This record gives sequence, C-alpha cells and structure tokens, in this order.
Amino acid sequence: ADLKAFSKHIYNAYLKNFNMTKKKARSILTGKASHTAPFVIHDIETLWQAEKGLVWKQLVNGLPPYKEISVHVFYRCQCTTVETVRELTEFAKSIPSFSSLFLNDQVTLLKYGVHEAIFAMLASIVNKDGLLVANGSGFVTREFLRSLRKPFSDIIEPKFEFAVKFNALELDDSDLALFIAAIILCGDRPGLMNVPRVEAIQDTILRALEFHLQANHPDAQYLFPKLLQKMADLRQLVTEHAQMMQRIKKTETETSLHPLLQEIYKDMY
Ligand SMILES: CC#CC[C@@H](C)[C@H](O)/C=C/[C@@H]1[C@H]2C/C(=C/CCCC(=O)O)C[C@H]2C[C@H]1O
Repeated sequence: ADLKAFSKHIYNAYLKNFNMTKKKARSILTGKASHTAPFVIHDIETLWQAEKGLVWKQLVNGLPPYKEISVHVFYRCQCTTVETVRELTEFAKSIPSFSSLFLNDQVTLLKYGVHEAIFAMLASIVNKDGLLVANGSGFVTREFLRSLRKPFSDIIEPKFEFAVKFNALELDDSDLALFIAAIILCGDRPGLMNVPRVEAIQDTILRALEFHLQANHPDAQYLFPKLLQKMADLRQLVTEHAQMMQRIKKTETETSLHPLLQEIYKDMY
C-alpha cells in the first residue's frame, strides 16, 4: 500500500526493463546458476574468441573500424552503455508523472542522469576481479581493462573503483530500482525549466526509498543517508567523465563515438 506499493511498482518496472539484474549477476558469479562458468575475456585472443560465438555470436561485429586493442574494447564499452541508456529511458516512462513533464525536461533529466544510474548499476555485475558482459555469458577481467593504454584505462578505472566500493552497501534490485529513479529525478541538472515539478516527483521517490530501505534493511541504520551521499560521488564521477569524453573527442579523433553518446556529451557541463 502507498509507499509500499510505490516501491513495488518501481521495482516491477525495473525488472521489466533490465534483464541483467544484480540477483542474476551474483547467481552467476558465485557459480550457483551456472555449471558452466562465463567465458573469460582477459586478452586479445580471448576477446577474439568471445566475439566469434562464445560471448557475442555474430559473423560481423557491427563495431566501427579500429586499429588497436584499446579502441576496440572502448567500442565494446560504448555498446554496453548505449544498451543501458536505452533501458533507462524506457524505465523512466514508468516513473509516475515523469512523462508529463516538459519534453525538454525529460530530455535534460535523462541526458544528465543516465550515466549516474549506469555507474550505480555497474556495481551489480562487478567483483573486484572483473565484470560480467552479454547477460553473463562473458566475464572481462579488471586486469585486462587496466592494461589498455591511456586514456582508455584511465576512463574505466574510476567507475570500476566506485562500483566495487558501492557493493559494500549490500543493496539489492528492489533498492536499486528506487535509487536510480531518485537519480534521474534530480532537480539540479543544468537547464531544467520547471525545477519545482521535478523536485516534487523526486520527493515521492525519496520518501519511498527511505521507506523501502528501512523495510528491506532493518539492521542497516544509516543506509539512507549513505545512499544519498553516493549521489554526490556519482555527480563527481560523471562530471569527470564529461571531461574525459571531451578529451577523447579532441585527442583520439580516430576513435568513433556512438551518436547517441555524442548527443549526450553535447554541451554537457
Ligand atoms: C571487451 C569488454 C568489455 C567491458 C565492457 C564491454 C563493459 O561491458 C562496459 C562497462 C562500462 C564501463 C566502462 C565505461 C566506459 C565509458 C565509455 C562509454 C560511456 O560513456 O559510458 C563506462 C562504464 C559503464 C559501463 O557501461
């Protein structure tokens, strides 16, 4: 009922939009669902294998042209992000009263929120040693990712470090549903036209989040305040990311940038 039912509705919408969940992820990582472990991408050879059947099963990968391993992997990174971006924008449709905002504000919230939510959800498919890809059929090593040349390794690490530490909060999927909603309904995004409307919606989300957290984690006293502090850390993450992506565009001109991502980075901060 009410906050309880609100929390549940957002959760259901989450389940409907993201097919890889933390639950699934952990089930694979610990070896529970598995029998056969994920194929591991940890170098150039294995990355090649993974794309020809074991992880990605397409004859022609559909990626832009690349002349080196670092750029190739970065194209994979962009593909994942775009995937999650699409799911986020569809998930936002189930956020009560979101779709009724000015179109320009819907755009603004998502332009400035998807990366924060993606970075929060990243912890879900991560451990300290690497991360799941392609609905858990693949597993890419942290090590492999750190071996890419700058600026590509540099762009990846901070997110990796935030993801691993974020896991210390022990959130589950029904917690994450509300958290990502609260992320998207942020009132301080540059260029919002009707801040009070956006903030009233976020308020309803924040109320249910505090509600759900205490219901779902009775023993974790300061979970709510801790989660809210993560919002600031996510902001700093994306703020740095925008500078990194601007530098990619200026000093890695041979690196193709997905047009949806370009649209996001455009005039971003
Ligand atoms: C091979 C391989 C691999 C591992 C990846 C495919 C893994 O599947 C991707 C994980 C990426 C991380 C690395 C990032 C790079 C930023 C560039 C794009 C953006 O603007 O997001 C951002 C993180 C978000 C997540 O989608």
